Amino acid sequence: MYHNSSQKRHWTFSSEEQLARLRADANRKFRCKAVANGPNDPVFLEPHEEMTLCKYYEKRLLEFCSVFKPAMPRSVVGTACMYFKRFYLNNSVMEYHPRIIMLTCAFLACKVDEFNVSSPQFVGNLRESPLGQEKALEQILEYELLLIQQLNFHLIVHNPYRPFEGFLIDLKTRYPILENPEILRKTADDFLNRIALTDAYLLYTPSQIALTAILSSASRAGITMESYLSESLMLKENRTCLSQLLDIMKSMRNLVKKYEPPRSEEVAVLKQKLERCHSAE
Amino acid sequence: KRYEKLDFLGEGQFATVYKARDKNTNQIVAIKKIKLAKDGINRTALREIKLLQELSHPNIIGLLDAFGHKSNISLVFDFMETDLEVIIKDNSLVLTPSHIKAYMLMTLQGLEYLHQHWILHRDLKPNNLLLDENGVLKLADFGLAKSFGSPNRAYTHQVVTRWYRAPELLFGARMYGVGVDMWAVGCILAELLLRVPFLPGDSDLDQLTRIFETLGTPTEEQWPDMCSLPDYVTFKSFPGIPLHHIFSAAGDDLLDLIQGLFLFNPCARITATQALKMKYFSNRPGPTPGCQLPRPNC
Amino acid sequence: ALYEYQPLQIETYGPHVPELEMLGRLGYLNHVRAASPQDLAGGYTSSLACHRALQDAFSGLFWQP
Ligand SMILES: Nc1ncnc2c1ncn2[C@@H]1O[C@H](COP(=O)(O)OP(=O)(O)OP(O)(O)=S)[C@@H](O)[C@H]1O
Ligand SMILES: [Mg+2]
Repeated sequence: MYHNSSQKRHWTFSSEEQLARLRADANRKFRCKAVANGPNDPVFLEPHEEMTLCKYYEKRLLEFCSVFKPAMPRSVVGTACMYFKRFYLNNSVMEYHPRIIMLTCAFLACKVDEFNVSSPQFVGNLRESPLGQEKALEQILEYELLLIQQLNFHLIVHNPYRPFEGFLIDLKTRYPILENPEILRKTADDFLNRIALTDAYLLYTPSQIALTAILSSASRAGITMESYLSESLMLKENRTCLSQLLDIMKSMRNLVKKYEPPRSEEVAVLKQKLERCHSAE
Repeated sequence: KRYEKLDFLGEGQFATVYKARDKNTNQIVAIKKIKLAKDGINRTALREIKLLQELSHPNIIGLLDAFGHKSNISLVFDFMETDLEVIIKDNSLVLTPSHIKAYMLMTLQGLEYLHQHWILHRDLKPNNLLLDENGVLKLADFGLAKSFGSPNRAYTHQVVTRWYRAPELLFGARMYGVGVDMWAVGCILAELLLRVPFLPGDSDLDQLTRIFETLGTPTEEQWPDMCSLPDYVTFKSFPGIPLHHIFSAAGDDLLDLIQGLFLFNPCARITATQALKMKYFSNRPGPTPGCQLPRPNC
Repeated sequence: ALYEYQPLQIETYGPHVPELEMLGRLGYLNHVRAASPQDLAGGYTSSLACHRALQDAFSGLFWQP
C-alpha cells in the first residue's frame, strides 16, 4: 500500500528544486571524483545535459518495454521507468551509461514485478547480434546489484494505473453525472503517458497523478467534475484539503505543460560527448 | 565492515544465516547471505527484500539492513532465537491454552497486517514463525509471498508446504485469496494443540485424502462451485471426525475458531480480522505475555 | 489480563474506502469484471479487485511531502 510504502517515505520529494539539487549533487560528485583523481575539462556533462540524456534514454526505455516480445505488463514498464528516474536522480550519467542502466532497470522491474522472463528471452528482445546479446546480459548482471543498491533496496514502485482504475470504478459508481467514463480512459491514458515523461513520479502520489489525469481528460472533454471533489470525496467541508488537492493538480498539469522533449540534434551531440566521456575513463 | 559474525546459524536451500552483531548499535541480528546461472540476483532474495522493505509490524520479521558485493547479497533481520516448530516439538515445555492463544494472537495479528497490505504469505508453517527471547512471534520468510489483489495475475497452485496447504491449492487454484494463509493458520493451530503435524501428507492426493477423511469431503453446499478447479478429482464421501473428537480438550470458542479456519469454501473461511474478533481471544484465559511464553532452553 | 480487539488503525491519507462486504450493495461491483466460477472456487470474489483498486485510488490524495 502506498501510504505505508518506502516510495512515500523516501522517494517523494517536496519540489523540483530538491530534485535538481540531488542531480546537481550527483553530477558534482562525479566531476570532483574525476578531478581529484588525476579540473574543468569540457568532456564532462552538465546537469541539464544529463537530464536531456535521461529523458532520451527513458524514451528508449519505453520503446524497449513496448516492443518486448512477450507482452510486458504496464506495471512492469512503469516500475522500470521509475527505477531509471531514481537511479539517475542520485547517480551521474557519465559514471553509468544510461543504455546499460536502461536494460538493467527493465531487468530488475521484470524480476521485482512477477513478470517471469528468462534471461535468454530478455536479451533476445535486444536488436543486437547473439554476441551482443550475451555481452549485454553480462553488463546487465554486473549492474543489477548496483541498481538495487542505488535504489536503497526500495524495490516496490507504486504506479498510477491501479489508482486510475480505482478512480474509474468509484466514478462510475458514485458519480452518476458522468456517463461513460471511458472516453476519459483514452484521454487520461494519453495524459498519464505525458506525465510519466516528466519528473512528477518523484513529486506526487500515484493517486494524485491518476486523479489529475482523469480530471484533465474531463476538462479537455468539457466535463466539470468539481462535484466529484467537493462531494463524493467530502472535500466540501475541509476546504483547505480541497484547495490543497487543486493546487497539487494544477502544479502537476503545469509541470506536464512545461516539459520540453529531448531534441534530435542535441541528443546526438550529447550521446557523442557521453560516449567520449565513457571511452576515456 | 559493520557487522561481525558470531554464530553459524545454518542454511536454507538458498541462504546461509549467521548470527551477527552490528558495531553501531550492539544489537544482535541475523545476517542472511544468498548463494549464486546467468540470471542475476536470486528471485527469492529479491522477493524478501521488496516485500519486507514495505512492512513494519511487531509480528512480521523486519530486515534491519540489506547490502552485498559482487553478484551476491546479504539481508539483515532481527535475530530470532527459535521458531514455533522447536517449541511445538519440544516435549519438555507444555503449551497451555493461554500459550496457544498467545501464539495464535501474534500469528493472526501479523497476518492481519500482512493481509491489509494485500500481501499473502503463501508459506505459513511452524518452521516459519520465529520468535525472540521477548516472546514476540514474527512471520519468518517471504521468499514465496505475493500480492493477491490483481485479477490479471495468474498465480501458482504449488506454493505452500504440503502439510499446511489449503484444499483449493491442492485442487490447483491458480487464483486465491487470504484463505491459503488462513488454512495454514488453522493447521498451525491444530499442530499447536496436538503437538504433531495435523494432516501430514505424502503427496497432493494423500494430503487431500487426509484433509477429507479428517474433516469430511465438501458437499458443494459447504464449498459451492468447487468442481471448477483445474485439478479437481472427486473423492469418496468421508464423514469426517467431529472437531470435539480431534481436539478433545479445546473449549467451545476454540472449536468455533477451528471450524472457521477449516472451512472448505475459501470465501466462507474466516479472515485474520474476523478471526481476531471471535470470542476465543476475548474469553477468560488471556494470552500469555511474551515474557511468560516458554523458551526451549538448548 | 484479557484481550480486546482493536481494528488496527492505519492512517491512509485519502478519502474513506467502503468495507469489502459493504461494497456490492453500494454498487461498485457492477463496474468490476465478475469473477469466474473457477476463480470464485478459490478465495477470489471480484470484490478483492474492486477493494484493492479503491484502496490504491484513495491511498495518498490528502498528502504531499
Ligand atoms: N531471522 C532469523 N533469526 C535467526 N535465525 C534465523 C532467522 N531466519 C532464519 N534463521 C535460521 O536460518 C535457517 C535457514 O534459513 P531459512 O529461513 O530456513 O531459509 P530457507 O530457504 O527457508 O530454509 P529451507 O529452504 O526451509 S531448508 C533457519 O532454519 C533458521 O534456523
Ligand atoms: Mg529452512
